[PDB]
Amino acid sequence: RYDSRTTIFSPEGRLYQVEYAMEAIGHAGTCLGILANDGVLLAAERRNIHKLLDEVFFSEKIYKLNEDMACSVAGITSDANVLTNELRLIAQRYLLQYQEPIPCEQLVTALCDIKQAYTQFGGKRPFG
Amino acid sequence: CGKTMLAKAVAHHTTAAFIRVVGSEFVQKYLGEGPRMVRDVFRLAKENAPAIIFIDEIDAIATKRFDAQTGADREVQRILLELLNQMDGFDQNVNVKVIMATNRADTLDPALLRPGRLDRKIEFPLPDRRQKRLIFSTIT
Amino acid sequence: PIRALDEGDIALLKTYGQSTYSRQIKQVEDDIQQLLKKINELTGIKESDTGLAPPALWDLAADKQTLQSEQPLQVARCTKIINADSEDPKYIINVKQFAKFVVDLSDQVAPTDIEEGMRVGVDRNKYQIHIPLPPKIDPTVTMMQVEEKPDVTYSDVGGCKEQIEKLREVVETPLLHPERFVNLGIEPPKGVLLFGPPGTGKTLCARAVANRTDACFIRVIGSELVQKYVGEGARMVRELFEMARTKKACLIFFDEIDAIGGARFDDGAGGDNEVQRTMLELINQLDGFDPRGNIKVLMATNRPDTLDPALMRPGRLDRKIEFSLPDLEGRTHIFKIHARSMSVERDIRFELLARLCPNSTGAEIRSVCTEAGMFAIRARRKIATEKDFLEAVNKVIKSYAKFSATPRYMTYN
Amino acid sequence: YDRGVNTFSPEGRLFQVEYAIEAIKLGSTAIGIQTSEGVCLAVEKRITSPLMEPSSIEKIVEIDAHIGCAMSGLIADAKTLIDKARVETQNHWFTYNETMTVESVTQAVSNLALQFGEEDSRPFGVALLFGGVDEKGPQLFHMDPSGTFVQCDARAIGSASEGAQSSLQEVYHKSMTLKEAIKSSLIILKQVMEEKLNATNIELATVQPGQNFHMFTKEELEEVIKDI
Amino acid sequence: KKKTKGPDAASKLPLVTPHTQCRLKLLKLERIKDYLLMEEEFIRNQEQMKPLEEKQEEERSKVDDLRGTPMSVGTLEEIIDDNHAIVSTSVGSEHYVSILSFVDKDLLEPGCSVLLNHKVHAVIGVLMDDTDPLVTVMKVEKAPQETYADIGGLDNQIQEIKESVELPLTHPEYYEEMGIKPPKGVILYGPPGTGKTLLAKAVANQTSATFLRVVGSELIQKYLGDGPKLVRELFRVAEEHAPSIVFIDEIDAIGTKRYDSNSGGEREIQRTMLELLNQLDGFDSRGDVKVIMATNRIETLDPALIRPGRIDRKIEFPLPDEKTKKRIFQIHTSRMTLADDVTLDDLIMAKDDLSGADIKAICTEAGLMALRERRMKVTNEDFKKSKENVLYKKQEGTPEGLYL
Amino acid sequence: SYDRAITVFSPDGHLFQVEYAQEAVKKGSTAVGVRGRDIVVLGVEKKSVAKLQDERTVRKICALDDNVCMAFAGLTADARIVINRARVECQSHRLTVEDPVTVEYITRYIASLKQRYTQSNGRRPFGISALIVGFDFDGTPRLYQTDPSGTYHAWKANAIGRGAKSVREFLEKNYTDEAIETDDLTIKLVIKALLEVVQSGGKNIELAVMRRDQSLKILNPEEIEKYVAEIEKEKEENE
Amino acid sequence: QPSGNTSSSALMQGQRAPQKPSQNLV
Amino acid sequence: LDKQIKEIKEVIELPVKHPELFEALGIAQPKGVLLYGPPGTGKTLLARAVAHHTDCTFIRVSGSELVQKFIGEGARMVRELFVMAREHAPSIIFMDEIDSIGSSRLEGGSGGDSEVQRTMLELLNQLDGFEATKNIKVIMATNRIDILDSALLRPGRIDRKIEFPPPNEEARLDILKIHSRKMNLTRGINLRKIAELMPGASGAEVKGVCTEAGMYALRERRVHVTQEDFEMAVAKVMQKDSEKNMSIKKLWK
Ligand SMILES: Nc1ncnc2c1ncn2[C@@H]1O[C@H](COP(=O)(O)OP(=O)(O)OP(=O)(O)O)[C@@H](O)[C@H]1O
Ligand SMILES: Nc1ncnc2c1ncn2[C@@H]1O[C@H](COP(=O)(O)OP(=O)(O)OP(=O)(O)O)[C@@H](O)[C@H]1O
Ligand SMILES: Nc1ncnc2c1ncn2[C@@H]1O[C@H](COP(=O)(O)OP(=O)(O)O)[C@@H](O)[C@H]1O
Ligand SMILES: Nc1ncnc2c1ncn2[C@@H]1O[C@H](COP(=O)(O)OP(=O)(O)O)[C@@H](O)[C@H]1O
Ligand SMILES: [Mg+2]
Ligand SMILES: [Mg+2]
Ligand SMILES: [Mg+2]
Ligand SMILES: [Mg+2]
Repeated sequence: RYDSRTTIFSPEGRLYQVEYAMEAIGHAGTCLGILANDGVLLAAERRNIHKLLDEVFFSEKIYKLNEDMACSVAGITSDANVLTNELRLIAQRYLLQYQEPIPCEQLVTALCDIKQAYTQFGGKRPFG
Repeated sequence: CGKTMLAKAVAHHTTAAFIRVVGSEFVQKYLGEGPRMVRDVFRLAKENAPAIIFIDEIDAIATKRFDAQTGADREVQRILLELLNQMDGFDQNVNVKVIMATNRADTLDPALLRPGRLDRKIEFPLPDRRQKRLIFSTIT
Repeated sequence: PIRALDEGDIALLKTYGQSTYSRQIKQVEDDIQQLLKKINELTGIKESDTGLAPPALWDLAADKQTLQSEQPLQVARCTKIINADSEDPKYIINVKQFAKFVVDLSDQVAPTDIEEGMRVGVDRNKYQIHIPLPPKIDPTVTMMQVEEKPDVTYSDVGGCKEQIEKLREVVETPLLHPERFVNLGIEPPKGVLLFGPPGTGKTLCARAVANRTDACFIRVIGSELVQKYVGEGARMVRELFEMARTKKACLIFFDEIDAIGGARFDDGAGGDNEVQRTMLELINQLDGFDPRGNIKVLMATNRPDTLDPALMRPGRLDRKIEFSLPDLEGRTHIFKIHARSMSVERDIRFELLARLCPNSTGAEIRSVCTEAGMFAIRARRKIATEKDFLEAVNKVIKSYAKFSATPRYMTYN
Repeated sequence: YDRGVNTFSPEGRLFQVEYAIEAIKLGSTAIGIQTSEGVCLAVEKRITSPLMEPSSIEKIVEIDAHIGCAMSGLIADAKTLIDKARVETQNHWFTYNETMTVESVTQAVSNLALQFGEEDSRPFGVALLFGGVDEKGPQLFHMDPSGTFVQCDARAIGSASEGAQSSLQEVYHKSMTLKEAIKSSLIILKQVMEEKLNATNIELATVQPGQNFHMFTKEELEEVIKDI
Repeated sequence: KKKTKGPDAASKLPLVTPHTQCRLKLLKLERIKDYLLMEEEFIRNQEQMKPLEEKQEEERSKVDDLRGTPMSVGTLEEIIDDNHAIVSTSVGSEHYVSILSFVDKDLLEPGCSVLLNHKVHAVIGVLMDDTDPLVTVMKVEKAPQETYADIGGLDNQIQEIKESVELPLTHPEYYEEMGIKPPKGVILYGPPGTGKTLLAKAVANQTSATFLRVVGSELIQKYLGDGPKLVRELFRVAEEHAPSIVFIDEIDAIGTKRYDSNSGGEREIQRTMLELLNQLDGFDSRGDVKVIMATNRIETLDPALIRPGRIDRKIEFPLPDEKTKKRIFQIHTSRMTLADDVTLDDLIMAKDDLSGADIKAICTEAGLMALRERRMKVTNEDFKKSKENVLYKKQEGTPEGLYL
Repeated sequence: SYDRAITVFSPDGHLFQVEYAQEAVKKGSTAVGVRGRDIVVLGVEKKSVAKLQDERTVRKICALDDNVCMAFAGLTADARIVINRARVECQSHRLTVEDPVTVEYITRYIASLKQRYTQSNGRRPFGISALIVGFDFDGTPRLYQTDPSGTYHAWKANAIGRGAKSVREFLEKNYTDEAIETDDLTIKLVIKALLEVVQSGGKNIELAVMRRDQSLKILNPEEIEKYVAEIEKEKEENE
Repeated sequence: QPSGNTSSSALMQGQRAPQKPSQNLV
Repeated sequence: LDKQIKEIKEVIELPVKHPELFEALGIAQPKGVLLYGPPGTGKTLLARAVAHHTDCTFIRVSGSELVQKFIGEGARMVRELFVMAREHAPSIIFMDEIDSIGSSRLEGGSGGDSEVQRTMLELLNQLDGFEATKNIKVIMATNRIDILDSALLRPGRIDRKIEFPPPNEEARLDILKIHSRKMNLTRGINLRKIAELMPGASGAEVKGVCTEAGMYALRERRVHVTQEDFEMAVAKVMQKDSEKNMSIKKLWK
């Protein structure tokens, strides 16, 4: 069929690996965010609660990344760790460049470029 | 662990009509045979007195977990559907029973397992010290 | 929530706005259809289908000899003999539906002209032998053979030069000039198979050779051989070949061998295996000993890859001719053939059309011609023109199963 | 089982280059003629929409002041061949301070062509006609995707190649004049076309020894057409 | 002369053109009823006032008794000698019987059914026709009610099929002058629920030749030899009659790709398909018979059934566009009482994926929902509820607009 | 069937993968553009706002420089990648040679970039079609339209997206041989061209103009309805 | 390749029985 | 299941009793019903209860009776069934577990199936084909509606498709009251509390709860029923399991 690596197109179909990635994240954790005057809030659901886990983590679903921005996450832990470290690296590099905090917009475009690059070259799965 | 012996013990002291049928007997070569024999055995049991039906192994035809895309998978699924229909369907029959015995039953189709169709679920675990003591004394 | 319509509401619903002629209408249609039923029953049929002759033909023979014919004769069921004991008057017979009996001759028949292996008449009671009968000539095989000349000429096949040459070499030349082969020292083949894509042009060539054949031609229905009773297909096969051998210079033609059989498989319990027997009865009868002679057989099919390899043995099927799509001169010639019987504008060139149908067989070109005629009909015209064919080509060849019609040759300029 | 450029056949026939050979079949026709006075070249335009800009789509491009090319087949690959031709010509002029013969230009182009799998991709899918005037006089060469040289006196490429080849064979002779060759080629192009010939479907090119410039004809094609 | 037109049409008279509770219709159906009663009265008087009868010529009873009372039917197979033919019975038992007189010895031919005696078993007559009650039943004789007026607008397709099957009959002057053979085979293909059988009904309603209708998975019997023989007899009975037409519906049950496999039953299916394929276009002749063949998926057909020469025109029925929806709505609600509020514009334009049967169901559901609250006139909200609440099973695709 | 690889030739000589990516553009919202005597204008539609999120980050028309414009169809991310690369390229050219970038040069560069993701395996072709509009060569306007295969052309009135064929049909008859002056009449032509929105929300049209002189100009939702009113006023003259 | 196949059937030929002859010959 | 029984009654019984009503209002009578939902929710109760109050001739082709050995006869059984339904004029045909026939039409070749498809096409033709039937109704029942062939779901053959959702709180309490009639309940047992202790109950297992409490009473040789018995029955009937691996769970964040 057309369900091998992401490079091939279907005759009328879109990319399918991307469809599978879209559907997969459906059954991950639950998070949401709301704007507010003079503020904003993020809510996250904790899954898989048990008494014997030591709960030593400062947080599990939220990471203060740069200095003034926090991000949630849903999907696979392995990719999550890589992406968060990479974000922190990008923001710090920009701050070195311009002695000025990142303008809360361009790093999102940078990481999105990193993500879409994986769907262009063969031999790698898209992030989930 | 000793479940077929319990089926035998029931067979010994019963006063009703007994049938034992191996599950894999239902697989056939020609089309439509398996459901026909399921229908026929239930008709046999119904005609007679209060009866008991024993089915040896079911691990073969016991789960869907998917839709049947190729041929000859639909035959298996159709056999299962016929069994479900025959056991609790339009035409209710009274004074009949069914005995089922398999290995671990986590993978069974939940169409079977709803009450009204397979009410009792029973475990036969491994022996412990007390059980082993009894078995040894009895055998010796 | 919701509620259910009550009796009173049903009564009033059939009440407002009924109009003054409601039931007064419907009762009419009612009795209309009823009287239709009655009038059609009062009509049945008549037959007059017994074949009785005019009374003059009956003559007074009805009393004189027809009355004197029921009682004198007997049915005398007919059977065959298999093993004639010689100098020992006991014979053996089989009804081919009954069992085998030991029997003898009757009083008046000489015991000399009773050669073993022929049909005989037999009494119902004592199973005696009474009269001989000629060997059976099968009722269906009599009209099996064409005995007619379809009017298609070698001049009407374009774009198949080589295949026509080979077919001629196999069939005609040994039947008319049988000296070249013995002069040089070769032997003429006796079997040709035809294959190609559907529509290429096979059965047409078969029909063409049946025009200038100057010999017996036999059309064979592939699906007629198989039968409901056991042991019938093989019987008809052997009757076919024997009756063919009776006369000289007869041709045999088959169609869709893949109908009769092209594979052999185990099991098939019950009904299937019968056809197997049938095909075997052909093969061993196709060859063996005693060269058959000037009897030629043709095999034609569209699905060659499903054939039993036992058919391709040297001696059974000797030559295999392939039919291929016509290249370029084939297309111009085919257009010139099918468009010489319609009214057309005299200054149109057909090579242009030959370009615009790259992968097409004779069927598609013929349909293009008729389609151009129809587009000429739609508007009130008497003579078709260039644009007609140019539109019909887009209508037929390309239009079916198109792709990227809107993108077109954007990138191919 | 020809799903590989790097694989032979039980009879020894590469089954990938053949496909590119026939891929030219659905381009657009183009005719070329060599004559003692010069080289003539004609093409069909096959315009798609009246809303197109006619000059955006072309078939004749002048590599140098004394050489020209005609193209059929795929569109994209033609660019990659043409720019290499131009670059090579300029490099040779810079090194040797003269103009090379057309034959060497064809040699360089073909040397680029035959590397579809030689190095360490699909073969190019175009056919080219080269026409120019070297020290030996007028010259014309034909180039196909297998990378094969050939010199032709008169040649037609694209669809209707064999359709026009037979017609062209019967009228050519060596004792020929450029004026008559142009008319003959236009007649052939009229016969093979499916649209009524006019001045917005063709575009000519002529090159002469002493008139190495002016490799076009523009809007005087009307009087060239009307006298047919 | 063959069996001739053998026309199949009740089609008494349709003129109820007032289509309301007017007097014109009442007087017209009054005329119809009284003509029918008049003809019935005539036939009663025809059958009641017969005074003449002898009808035995003092010998007809003689011939009747000379032949046995329970005559049986057998199959002649040869005629070796005059007055001594050879026949056979059902069980395949041949008998060297005699031939008596009073049997026109002209029309007998090997393969023809004959009438035989019991006690002596001689030939005493010839059975004129033998058609099993599986082919005569396929024929139609009462035309279905619809006509072209009910079709919701398919001008291209209607004109196409009319040039196919109807025009060569009424005005066959052009084709000879041009020198063309009219097309004989038509395929109707497309999505389900679009109107493929409506054209079959509408054509059968108004015609002059015999109509035969067959549904796909019916050419099949289990005795290994009945399928192809039944097909052969079908085409024989069609051709001996008038310029008939045959309608095979839901084909894909019969023809699919002709591959090679194990089981014998599937071999039988393939054998039957291939026999039909020969019957349609094989050796010498075809006759004056047209074939219409209808299916809802076409790619899975054997390439040998679809090639031109056998099937000449293919007709695709696409989903309706916004022009046609207004026509469909105007037709299916014509005989409905209806209120001044409703506008069909919103219903037709809001949705973009539905077919004729869907529109009919919307109409009936809305009318019934209006009845639910004890009313006759229909309003806009009823149509809204009808469209949205049911008549829609769903599908998903192209998530969240990857394209912008 | 015989596809599934980007470097194989079908028996009759096609590149089925390029053709498969060709149709992937038609899933996007339509967009058109025309040039005039003084003004060049390009229009987009099918915005279909989801009324619950901001609209300043859903831009579909972007300026590759101060004096050139581009629109696109097809999917999104590839468009962003191409946009960034083109901006970098044109600025670099202005650096290496002081002249501004001609409208043709940047289009040819984009064509080459889209061309070079076709030969090798392991690289999925881009799935967008672009419209380039400029006037930079001595005050003269032009537009160009590119293809996922990698071939560009020069037009005078184009239309891309889901349902461009009908817009074509309209254009080849309604575009006048009259060299169109009175820029407002050109804008009227564009509005009547986008009039065939599949639903005609009235407020689902957006325009962008460039009059040989200044930078980008964007219309605002107050003149669109006055143009609509004038269209109705002209249309009421049927009798 | 699993099997869920089917098949046709041939008839049972044996059906005939003898009957008393009733010839009248003096 | 009040709404469902109202709509069912409407499709089945109304057009038989009052055809002139549909002659008025100018519409055509519906003829198709389909029932779907999760297992054990009451699909076959409606079929039986309809048979009880029908006042018509109730046929019953169910399961896989129509798949036969030889080729062909499996089809003609359908035709003969429908003509038998025409002999007795008003009638209802009730299929069951219909996705055994006509799941979806597959390809040809040595894969999928043919014979069942021939039979299904026969049935398909038989109810919306060339010839129009009248006064014959159908009912079908199935789970997994989404796989059914799409040539049967069109509004020509099937008109109303009805879903049977698992009961909510009120339905659970009411079913508990129906199925605890003949019991002998002590006092001070609050069936609302037991009703709310069973989130997402299938519906057929409320009978299980009742019978199990009964057997607990029987084993001890008593006729009472107390609340502890009901609670323990609740625990026994509701049983599930999870991935004890703890690694399969954690890989998803
Ligand atoms: N070379 C040809 N010259 C003339 N007519 C041709 C040619 N090839 C095909 N035809 C036309 O093809 C039509 C039918 O061809 P034909 O019956 O021989 O096909 P076939 O290959 O036997 O097909 P099938 O195998 O399906 O029976 C005729 O109308 C005939 O005119
Ligand atoms: N254009 C139309 N005008 C009028 N009625 C139409 C139209 N299209 C469809 N219908 C309706 O569709 C029904 C006709 O059935 P149709 O011919 O579409 O079935 P079909 O295509 O054979 O379907 P299936 O695949 O189920 O056999 C009737 O209810 C008819 O009123
Ligand atoms: N409690 C027991 N007393 C006596 N024999 C036992 C007992 N449990 C198991 N067995 C022995 O183990 C064997 C298992 O019996 P069976 O029921 O056939 O095995 P399974 O449980 O796998 O069907 C029996 O033959 C029996 O001899
Ligand atoms: N809503 C309900 N009311 C009463 N009994 C129910 C209900 N739902 C399920 N049941 C019980 O379920 C059993 C039948 O379930 P059933 O309708 O056969 O499920 P299905 O038909 O889907 O197999 C009956 O014993 C019935 O008592
Ligand atoms: Mg055991
Ligand atoms: Mg043929
Ligand atoms: Mg239909
Ligand atoms: Mg059920």
